[PDB]
Amino acid sequence: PAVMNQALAALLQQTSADIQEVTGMNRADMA
Amino acid sequence: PAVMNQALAALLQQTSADIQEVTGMNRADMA
Amino acid sequence: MAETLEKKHERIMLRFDRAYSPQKEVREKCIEATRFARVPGGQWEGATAAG
Amino acid sequence: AVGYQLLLRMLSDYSLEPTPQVLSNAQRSYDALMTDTLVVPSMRRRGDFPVGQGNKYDVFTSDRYYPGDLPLIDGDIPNA
Amino acid sequence: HQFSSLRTPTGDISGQNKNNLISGKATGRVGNYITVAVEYQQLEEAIKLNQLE
Amino acid sequence: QIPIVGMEQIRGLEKHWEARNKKRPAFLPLREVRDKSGNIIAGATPAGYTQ
Amino acid sequence: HIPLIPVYGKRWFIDDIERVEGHIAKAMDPQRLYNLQVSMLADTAAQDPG
Amino acid sequence: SIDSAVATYEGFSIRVHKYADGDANVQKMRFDLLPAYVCFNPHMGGQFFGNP
Repeated sequence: PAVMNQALAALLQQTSADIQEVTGMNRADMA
Repeated sequence: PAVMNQALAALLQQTSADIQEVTGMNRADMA
Repeated sequence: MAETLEKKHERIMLRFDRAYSPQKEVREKCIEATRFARVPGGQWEGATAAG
Repeated sequence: AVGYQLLLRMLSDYSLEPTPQVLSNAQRSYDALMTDTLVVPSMRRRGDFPVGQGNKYDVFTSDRYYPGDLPLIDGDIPNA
Repeated sequence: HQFSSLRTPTGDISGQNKNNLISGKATGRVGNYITVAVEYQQLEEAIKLNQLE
Repeated sequence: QIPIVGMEQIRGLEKHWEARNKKRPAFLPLREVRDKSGNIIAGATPAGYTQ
Repeated sequence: HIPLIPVYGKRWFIDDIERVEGHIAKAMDPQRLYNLQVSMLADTAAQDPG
Repeated sequence: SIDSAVATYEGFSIRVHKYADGDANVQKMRFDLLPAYVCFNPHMGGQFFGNP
């Protein structure tokens, strides 16, 4: 049966985290 | 199928931690 | 006395060279940092065409 | 080495057959010949590899990265 | 480094030659040690050597 | 990782292995390992992979 | 006076030369190593899907 | 990596490229356009002339 290589899963997780990370005294904390 | 070597993952984690670490009485604590 | 205006200009040029010579490698780092932080493709500059 | 190789290559001309001792001698001579001319190549860097700040590179030059990329072959002959 | 120039009515240098980057160096070398040594007995310091410095 | 094969084991079939990631082949062809007398000593699988 | 007013982030005098620093210089190497790691993972993963 | 721009002339777009030759020290430009034609039904057109 079909398999999922670990590189693809790692890339999925890393890209998902990086999208949220890059795209963002109380007012100054807001983006 | 493709694989992810341990060195690349270790470098990814280490660089991600170091970027946040290097780039930063109440006023003195702020960067 | 440097009566002529031409005699006053090469002195200014020499002073410009003397002021530019020491502070040359620091401003390079400053400009590189600004470019690395703001220019969209500036983080890969120096190896843009590589293959 | 050359003599043993030639001798092994021209035995069937006279309808004969080698012997184990001659084979061992030929193998040893061939190994000795190959040892002298052996060269082990080294792997150069990719060309998109960053050079650390400790090398004191300059924005003046392209030393910010390792060389060996062969870029910018643009010109005429379009559709590229 | 030292160079040479060309003269052309329009700047066409397709078939001419170009300056090549010959690099030379100046080599320096070390010499020999300059050594001065003195020697004396312990008793000489005990009874005879004064104002050594 | 890169598979390792013999020259006589893949000769004439390189085009199928070159495009195994763009096309969707049902299978991949390869030959067996044979000695100087024509006898089969190993299967059609690749010998190994790099680390 | 000269009407030029300079502004510095961090300024020091080390060897007859004034040296300045901002907030980006110290993190150039880890960032451009992270980028290379991401690219080298991406192409390698895209090489052999199944 | 060649400087280029787009021009317009009665609803038709033409791409202009500007580049130069290094050793010969000559500059040049070029304009291009790529057309395509179809013929849907030949029974819906032709040539007409005055009849006697």
